Amino acid sequence: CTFIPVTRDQSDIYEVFNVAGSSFGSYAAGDVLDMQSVGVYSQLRRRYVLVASSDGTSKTATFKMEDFEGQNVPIRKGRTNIYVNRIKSVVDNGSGSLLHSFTNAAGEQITVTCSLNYNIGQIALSFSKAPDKGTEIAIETEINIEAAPELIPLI
Amino acid sequence: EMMSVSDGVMRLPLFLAMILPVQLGAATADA
Amino acid sequence: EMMSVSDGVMRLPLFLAMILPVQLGAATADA
Amino acid sequence: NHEMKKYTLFPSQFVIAAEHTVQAAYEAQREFGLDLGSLQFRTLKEYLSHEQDMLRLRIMIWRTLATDTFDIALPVNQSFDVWATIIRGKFQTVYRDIIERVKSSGAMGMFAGADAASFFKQLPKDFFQPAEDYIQTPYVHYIGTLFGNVKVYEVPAGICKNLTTENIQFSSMDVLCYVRDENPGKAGFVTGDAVPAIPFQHPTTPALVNRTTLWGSAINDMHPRNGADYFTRVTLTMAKKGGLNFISGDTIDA
Amino acid sequence: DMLRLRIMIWRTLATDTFDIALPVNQSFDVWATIIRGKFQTVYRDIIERVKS
Repeated sequence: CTFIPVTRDQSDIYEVFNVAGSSFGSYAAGDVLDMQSVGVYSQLRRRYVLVASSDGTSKTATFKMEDFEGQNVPIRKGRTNIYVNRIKSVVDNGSGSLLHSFTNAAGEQITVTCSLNYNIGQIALSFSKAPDKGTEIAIETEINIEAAPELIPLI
Repeated sequence: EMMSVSDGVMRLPLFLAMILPVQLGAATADA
Repeated sequence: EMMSVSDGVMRLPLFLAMILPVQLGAATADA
Repeated sequence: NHEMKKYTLFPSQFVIAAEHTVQAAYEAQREFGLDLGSLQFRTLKEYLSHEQDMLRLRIMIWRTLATDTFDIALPVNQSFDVWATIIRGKFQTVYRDIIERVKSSGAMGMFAGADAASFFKQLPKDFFQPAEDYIQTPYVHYIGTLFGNVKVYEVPAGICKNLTTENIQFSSMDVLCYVRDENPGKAGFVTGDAVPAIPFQHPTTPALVNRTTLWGSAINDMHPRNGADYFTRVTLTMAKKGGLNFISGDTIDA
Repeated sequence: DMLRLRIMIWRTLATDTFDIALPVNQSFDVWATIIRGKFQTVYRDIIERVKS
């Protein structure tokens, strides 16, 4: 037991919590931040998983910021990468394009072409042939905070 | 109701203590 | 395309370091 | 003949902010005597660094490919010295594979879960050297060194679960091994600070609002030339005939 | 004192189990080490929940 003085019938105790002010990234409004809190916040370079598992018959895949984020977000130029089976490629071309090629499991060669739209953060992918059944695609980009002065997180 | 018997007197809350958020940190700089 | 905010610059790379192949050898002369 | 190749690096940016009103500040000052500005400034200052360190660990865990397995349960009628020697040999082989792949040398380290650290704390004195005056904390902390070379860190169960609820996969039985390289041109994981955080204080808005912002640039990523080969992920199983699991202290099918 | 004990025992919520039977062909040192490890894990859990 612990001993504390008692002089009146009621006694009050107060405490303060840290709260994520803005609903952005992993966190939402009202969430508590503490020692064990893990998530993306105040960081511009982020990565998203596009396809968890391929169907083996699709030749196209589209990535829009409207899905993993609330609204359209501008993207900085020349700072994007493509992950295939957790293997990264070179950065995209400056203007609008990206070229990448990877070896099939059976040993064939597959080429991937990408078209980018920086204003709204839309990227379209096309394959020479459908990949294997078990394959995942990930995309790494960074947010152009300069173009959109808002969306800055708060506490 | 009447102040003669108990429960008929108002009570004054007392401020006891205040708690502040704890320190945050991590140690992953070795690698 | 303005010089004040420091993004429109063309930027220049740096050399950093050079890497050369390591030596080759084996220890089979005991037998 | 001979050939050449090239690689490239570049940093990233981060930004955070906080704000409050005049009426709230005066109310807090009158009621409890607290000041909002200093509290907000301090919270931002700690949170930026905390998030940077957590992002580092996220990056390391997400991009590993090497895997290994082992069984940690003690035999039913065996002492601790023999089992410790077997553990040491297995871990020495695991670390040797990394040097074989990267063809270099450097420091030694490891990341361990809660249960793995609990098991490692049961080793005899000469195998495991506990940290001096170590007191348990719910952070990611350093608990000591084993074999005299490898430094270890314990990951709390709550942090592991909060990682697991994301797309990052990690269990309390998982173990991450790494080698830090100090060679001039070769390194496993790189970090740096291109531009330190610059505080910005804005004057009182005609709407009676005080706002503070932080901005800066830094680099936190893996080395472009042969990066991920410096890391291996090892998981431990707890199922073998004639063994004891210290979690429950019961024989396994024997 | 008895009421204090009753309150402490009644309001508990966390549970855990651990077999304590000694293996036939084992000395006391190994079993003591295992018991110490289990209790240290339990106290680590209580500290993690309390955060103090």
